[PDB]
Amino acid sequence: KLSLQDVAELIRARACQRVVVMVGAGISTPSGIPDFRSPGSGLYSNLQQYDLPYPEAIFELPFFFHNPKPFFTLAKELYPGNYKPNVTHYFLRLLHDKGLLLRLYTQNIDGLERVSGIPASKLVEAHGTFASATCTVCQRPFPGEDIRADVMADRVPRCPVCTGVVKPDIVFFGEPLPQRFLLHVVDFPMADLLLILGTSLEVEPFASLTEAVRSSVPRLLINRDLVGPLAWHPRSRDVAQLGDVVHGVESLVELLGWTEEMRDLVQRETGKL
Ligand SMILES: Nc1ncnc2c1ncn2[C@@H]1O[C@H](COP(=O)(O)OP(=O)(O)OC[C@H]2O[C@H](O)[C@H](O)[C@@H]2O)[C@@H](O)[C@H]1O
Ligand SMILES: NC(=O)[C@H]1CCCc2c1[nH]c1ccc(Cl)cc21
Ligand SMILES: [Zn+2]
Repeated sequence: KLSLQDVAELIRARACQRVVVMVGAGISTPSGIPDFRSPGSGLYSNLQQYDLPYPEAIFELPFFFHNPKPFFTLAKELYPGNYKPNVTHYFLRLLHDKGLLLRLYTQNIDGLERVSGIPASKLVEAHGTFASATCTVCQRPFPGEDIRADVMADRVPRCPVCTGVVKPDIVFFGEPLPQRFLLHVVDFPMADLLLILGTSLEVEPFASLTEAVRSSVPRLLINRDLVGPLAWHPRSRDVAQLGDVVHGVESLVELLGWTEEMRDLVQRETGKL
């Protein structure tokens, strides 16, 4: 059984040099964005004011087509621009500056990976992005910034060509994943370390990606709980660092001897922000 120290030593040695990283909503709870499924604070448990047929409806296309207002009220609360990356996002950024990041796959739409300074070429926004938007009727694309003012002013954005409702290019639940996600079949066989942070690993095909790396590759989970294939299909090189994601990342960072360089980077990026 590998320890968190063994993993850090592998990384220090550059024995793991092509790190694939998978993240979900749990990496942004420290930034003030709720996840979905946490008791008490998760988005699922706080949607009564929207009077939905069931919680998941607010992120579903058929419901959106019936009544887009609940989605847009929520999106205004979640819209990028003032939330900041936290230590989790900066740790990933530091992996990238150290040339260790092969690819970062995120289920999040908050854009915080890009903000923390990871290049677009290193990211797969598997659930899309507010950076672009599409008419749901005529399919006309728009710059995501085109709908910002309406969303902030509590207006549903409308297509100036056909008047159809414009939606950010977010992947609503059970909608087709973006063409960029097709890189998973190139990246996962090349990974020599898989790091999984802040995701329940409930939602497919994303969760089965943990199984797509080589059996010899360590899979390090940094999360509140042991989840998904790491609970139900453990492999002998799995490591679990269970607890708050920021403390878990800081523990790894210290074992890496990167504490000072992180402190340095976070201070620098905060200033730029
Ligand atoms: N501060 C924290 N520290 C450690 N773990 C945390 C923290 N906060 C949350 N967690 C864990 O973080 C995990 C968050 O799990 P989920 O809420 O399902 O979010 P997702 O991103 O995996 O999947 C949501 C996909 O499902 C929807 O369809 C959308 O498409 C989403 O993209 C839980 O294990 C929490 O214990
Ligand atoms: N932090 C996040 O970006 C998370 C939590 C905020 C809402 C959200 C996230 N992921 C999503 C993926 C699809 C859709 Cl429709 C919504 C979300
Ligand atoms: Zn249109």
